[PDB]
Amino acid sequence: ATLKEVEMRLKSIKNIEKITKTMKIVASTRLSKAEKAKISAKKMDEAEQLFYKNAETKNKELIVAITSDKGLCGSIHSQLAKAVRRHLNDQPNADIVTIGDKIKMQLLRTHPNNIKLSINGIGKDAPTFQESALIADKLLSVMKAGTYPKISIFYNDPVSSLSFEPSEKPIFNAKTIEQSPSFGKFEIDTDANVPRDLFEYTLANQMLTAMAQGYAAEISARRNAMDNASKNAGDMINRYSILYNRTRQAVITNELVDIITGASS
Amino acid sequence: AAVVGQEHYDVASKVQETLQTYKSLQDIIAILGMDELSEQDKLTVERARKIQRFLSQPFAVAEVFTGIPGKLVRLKDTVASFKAVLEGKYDNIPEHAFYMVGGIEDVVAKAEKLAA
Amino acid sequence: AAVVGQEHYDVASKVQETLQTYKSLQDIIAILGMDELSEQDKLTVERARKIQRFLSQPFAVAEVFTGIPGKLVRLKDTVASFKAVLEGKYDNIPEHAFYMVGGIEDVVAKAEKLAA
Amino acid sequence: ISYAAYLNVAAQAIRSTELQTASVLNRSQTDAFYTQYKNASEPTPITK
Amino acid sequence: KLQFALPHETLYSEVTQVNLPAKSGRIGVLANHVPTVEQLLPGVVEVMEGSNSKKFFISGGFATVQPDSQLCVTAIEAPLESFSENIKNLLAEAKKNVSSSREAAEAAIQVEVLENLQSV
Amino acid sequence: YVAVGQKRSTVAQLVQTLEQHDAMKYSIIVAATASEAAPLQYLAPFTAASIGEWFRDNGKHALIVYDDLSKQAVAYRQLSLLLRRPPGREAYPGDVFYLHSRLLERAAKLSEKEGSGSLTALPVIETQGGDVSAYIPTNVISITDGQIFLEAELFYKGIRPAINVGLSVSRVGSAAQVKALKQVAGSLKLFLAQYREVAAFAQSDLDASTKQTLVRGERLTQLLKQNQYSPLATEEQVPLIYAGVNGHLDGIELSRIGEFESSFLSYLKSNHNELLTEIREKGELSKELLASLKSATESFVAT
Amino acid sequence: GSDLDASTKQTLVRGERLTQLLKQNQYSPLATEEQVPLIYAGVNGHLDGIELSRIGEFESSFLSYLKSNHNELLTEIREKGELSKELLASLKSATESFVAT
Amino acid sequence: YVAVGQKRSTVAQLVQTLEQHDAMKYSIIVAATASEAAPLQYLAPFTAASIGEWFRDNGKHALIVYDDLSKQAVAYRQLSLLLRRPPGREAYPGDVFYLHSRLLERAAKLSEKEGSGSLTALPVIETQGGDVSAYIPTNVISITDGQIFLEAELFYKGIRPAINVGLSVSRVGSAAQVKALKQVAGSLKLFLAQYREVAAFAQSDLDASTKQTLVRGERLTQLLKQNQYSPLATEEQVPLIYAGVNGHLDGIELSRIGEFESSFLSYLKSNHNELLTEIREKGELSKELLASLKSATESFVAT
Amino acid sequence: AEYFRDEEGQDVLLFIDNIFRFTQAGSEVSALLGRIPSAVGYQPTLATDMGLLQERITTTKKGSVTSVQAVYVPADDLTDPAPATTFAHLDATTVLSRGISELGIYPAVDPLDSKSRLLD
Repeated sequence: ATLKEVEMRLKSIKNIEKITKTMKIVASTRLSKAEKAKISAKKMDEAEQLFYKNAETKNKELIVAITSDKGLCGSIHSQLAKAVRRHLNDQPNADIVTIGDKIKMQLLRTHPNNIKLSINGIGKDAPTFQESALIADKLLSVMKAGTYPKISIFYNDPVSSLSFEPSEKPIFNAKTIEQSPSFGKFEIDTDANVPRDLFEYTLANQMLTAMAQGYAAEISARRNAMDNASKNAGDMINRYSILYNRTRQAVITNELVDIITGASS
Repeated sequence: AAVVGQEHYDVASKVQETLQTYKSLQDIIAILGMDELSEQDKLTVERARKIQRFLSQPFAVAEVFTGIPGKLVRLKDTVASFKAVLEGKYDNIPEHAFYMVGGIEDVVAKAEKLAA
Repeated sequence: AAVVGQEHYDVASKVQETLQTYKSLQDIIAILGMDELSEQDKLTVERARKIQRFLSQPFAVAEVFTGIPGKLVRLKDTVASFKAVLEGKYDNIPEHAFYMVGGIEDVVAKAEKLAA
Repeated sequence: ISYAAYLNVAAQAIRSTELQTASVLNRSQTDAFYTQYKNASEPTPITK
Repeated sequence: KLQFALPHETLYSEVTQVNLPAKSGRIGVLANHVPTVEQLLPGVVEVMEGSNSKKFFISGGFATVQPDSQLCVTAIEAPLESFSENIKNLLAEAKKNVSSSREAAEAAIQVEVLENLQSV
Repeated sequence: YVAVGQKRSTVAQLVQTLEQHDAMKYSIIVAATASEAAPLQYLAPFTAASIGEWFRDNGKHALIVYDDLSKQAVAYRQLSLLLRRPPGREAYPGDVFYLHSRLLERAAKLSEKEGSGSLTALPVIETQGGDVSAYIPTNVISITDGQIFLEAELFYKGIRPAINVGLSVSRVGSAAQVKALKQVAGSLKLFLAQYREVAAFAQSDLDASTKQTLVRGERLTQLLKQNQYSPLATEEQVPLIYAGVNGHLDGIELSRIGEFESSFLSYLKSNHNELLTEIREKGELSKELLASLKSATESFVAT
Repeated sequence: GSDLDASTKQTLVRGERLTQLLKQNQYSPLATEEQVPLIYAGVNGHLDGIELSRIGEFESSFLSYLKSNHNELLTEIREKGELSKELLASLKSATESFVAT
Repeated sequence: YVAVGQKRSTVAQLVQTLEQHDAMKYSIIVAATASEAAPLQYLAPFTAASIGEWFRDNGKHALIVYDDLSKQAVAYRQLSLLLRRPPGREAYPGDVFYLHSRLLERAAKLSEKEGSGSLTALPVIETQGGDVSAYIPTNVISITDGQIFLEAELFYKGIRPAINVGLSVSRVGSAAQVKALKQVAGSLKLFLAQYREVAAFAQSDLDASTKQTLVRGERLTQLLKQNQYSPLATEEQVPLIYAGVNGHLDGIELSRIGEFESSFLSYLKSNHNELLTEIREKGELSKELLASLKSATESFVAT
Repeated sequence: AEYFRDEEGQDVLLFIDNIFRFTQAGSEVSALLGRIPSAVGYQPTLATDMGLLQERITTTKKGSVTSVQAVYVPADDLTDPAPATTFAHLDATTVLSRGISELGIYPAVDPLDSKSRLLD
């Protein structure tokens, strides 16, 4: 009654606890592979960035942002949402390309005008070159990315294994590459299509890395969140346990009193 | 509604509904966090947290015990205060601001105190 | 398996298992959401939702209630018809074309009906 | 079509003798739908 | 030095002579070389560190001698031996495909890969 | 078998089943049917015990299964309340503990002076809804040493017979179980313990270690299913568990586990029922027997 | 839930409107003659489109509109106490007409 | 000190403890140990309160600690049940409210007419299973003025004793306080019920204002802590609270708070025990005393 | 024990089995005596009867009994009156655990779980 309604509710809490435990462990499992990938990806990125640094490439605009289809992976969604909004005060009329549903929903509310391209099916997998390449190819063809001589991408840098700081970086347009001065301290033919190629190649290489950084933060966030969930659920187990014990005793006593009263008569 | 005016009843209805939402989301709030609440709901929750805090009004006989001078707030004033809160007019200020003070005017003034 | 024969028993064991799995998974689907539940699990779930509504079957004395003329199907025929479901020959049939109808033949007819 | 799209096709071609591994195969098969949005408005989630 | 790096590999991320097939034909980079950026065409690659040589079949990329003598080569996926008969059969089908169907360019690239494969 | 408060039809079915397996010729059924009066029901387990004393005293061995003492309790309630004895917890008589304890201690493995005439007993208690907190269960759990805790979920999940071995215990333990079977089922305990812990996993990326446990564990669980009213000999207990221990079953697909079992047994009977009989008669697994058996299990696994 | 079907959210959207439809003002009863249109409107999903907040306003207005124009229809709904194919269509058309308020 | 329902051995240790602190000579002990019979226990608080009243009715100030009234409840329960009066809620008799209330209201600050008698009552309630909604406790709470709930979690978690102040109220307590200990401690209860809130929502974004409150709060909490049988003089308590209120424990890192307390007190006496003597006699802080303390506290903080 | 303590001066140690079954035996005797049962069934004379048993155990001038008791908490409810009354009498609790014994530690005693008031 009380006892049974307590008991089912405590059971619900128990089932939740079990799930949050299971999920948290599996999150840890997923996290190890994710981190491994991110290293290799980041190493590749650094080699290209080495060119861009040495080149000192410098800089409507594009905003690209990434947050997976799936949720319950901390505040990745909303910290990134807040930082997009901050940089949407830096150009109100900028065109937002949302890579994955979760960031799509939040920004779509904040400005629905700016949502121009969006990508579904992101969250399912761990980042891959195939995805990055096609998203890029579509960014070039569909969004005519080069027209906007500022491109900036947002992702979640997994700052520490317990933290994530939403981060952005600037993708270097072919125009930037052209007019960067220490571009001239590297050499290739004028008949080369290298400005238009090199732009494209780092559009994708940076994007894949951005996705990888984000994905690791996502899986990490999910581990953190599910861990904190287990703790919160445990506390609820304890609160309902005391209630259960008290309720159980009270029922025995009250029923007994009735039996006694009857016997007394 | 007839007895105490439709507007009062409407205001009160909305307060009751809001608080009931907050009570409903007590489960979700505990089991998960606050960020795992829907954005629309999260606004409601923030409003409701304000409403709860707004309800604390010092008493003059308890002025000693609380250590805060009492507050007597007019019925017309009360209706005004809740009306505003439901429309989130002054909502953008601390929940400590709403806590232990009188009417909306007092809340507004205490926001300045807290802001310093 | 002696009383109603091995086939009946085995069929019924498969139904029971399918349903028991569905109930066990129901909690997982509730919070986690069906997605990371296996392809195999998805086929089992899909069958279970279908089996759940294949059980449904109007009654003549619930022309008063449902208003649908009754259907009563021979036991031997029912064993066969449920067997078909488990074999998954009708796992292309919509869930609502199992809902509140008789035998497999009827389910097929209602699939055609819904299709139109 | 982009230079890196050419390279992409080449990478996919490169996962074709038979000495292949699942992670390779996974790196060349992915499912996604680019939902070209518009100013609210939104052309369909056309497969990537 | 040399960095031969990829998203999912870091092959040669010291190295003395590297032989590369590039938009500038075929290029060899040996010790100090002029600081360049060249897109590598789809390729058969040999990397030599000392006399020892390792052979890679490479999806093209970009090559950049850095002015610090770091030969950044970045490409999507490589070993030559892993890449390379059944593939020749598949590619034959792909050659047929160009006839029927961007897809023309894709299948054309597949034919280019078939030539590169034939080189292996 | 002490049939307490059972439908006369049910006990007739029992009689029929027993007759079917031709077991009436060592079976004794003390019958207090559902209709039978509460004094008869009260004294029914006591009477049954007395029948047992003759065998026990004669130094022979016997097994008395009290089914179910939960209904003995109700009858005692009926008597006590009608005799206007003061009521007690859960409307059960105050001295119900005393009753149950008197009955339950008469079972005995006598001294070697008395020739150790065993009177093994197996009381059956029916849980109201798994309410082990209930007064009659709590009392009995204390009085008895060992429990078998059957579980409804498992029954539904097709583990028939369903024994939830997480909640089963045997304090008697190593005093029983043949030496051979102890050797080849110590491993079994540890493996199953892990399978229980690793039962939580059922979802994405699952570690190989976890997966090894899951595969092995599922196969073991499948192995321990039994067709009701078909018991299996010790000489067939030993091979089957040995296989599971050696992980030889792990490879065999789940659907074929059942087939594997009977086939393995027949295969063993054809190939070497000498081994099975030797195992049976020695009752201790000799290294030479574990060797021959290991070979045999591998050979069967190959087919 | 970590995923919500569009179909479930169709239900959700319809369902929410239905809940608002059910509500009735305390101490104010309402004629069956004027409950038949409202339920028709809701069940035929006309109100699903109409925004959740203004369902109550819509209810009030809809009745006024039927009182103004389709008072012949209301009389019939009362008079025959059952709805013919034609009456259902008349009513359907009326509702459709008032979807655009 | 009324010891009801307590181990006779333990009470003897307590008595010896009191005689160790040479306190026996200013105190009476009434004892009704666990061994001692339940009707004696029933009459035990009442008799003790009579003894107290003789002092009170001399006009003299007194205090009585009724430890533990929870054991009186069990006693009256036993008595009632053995008198076969109808069992009340939780089996505690229906006249239990009257029992406690008649006892409790016989203590009081009498008027000037009566020679300003006082009998300070401190009734000590043992929450069974820490149930703060239990029938006997709630009944007591309603009778009593203020409660001093103590928290088990904090007790284990490093305060012995650990006086939870969240669930401690004193209905009219603040009017009896020394003006100095109202001034120095002004709003500290509020502040630490802001700390209560702060640590409620700390577990999340923290504003620098919130951090400041948290740093003050946590550190203030450390300052509250004290160890058994180590009391502090009224004079001594005033500066320590002044410091914390005046935020000088932001000035002391959390680890060194304990050092700050002892050192500060030693410092104050050495620096000027004249100030402490003033607070001892004046019992209020003049503007000069407030400044002198501000100056002095700043002086200690530096060293 | 008292012959040992008083009349042989010895300090001795008396083990008791389940004190739950001490309580259980007592509750029954009350019920037989026809007294109205007190909360959670236990005898109305629960406190006093336990009180006599656990106050006849102490250090006298002559000697001292010391008693080790086994507390078989029913339903593992420490809120239950039978445990509660026991815990009032107890001075220390030694909390053997099987988890700890499974760590290979013999003593079986779980050190953190054990709590004493004799450790001061």
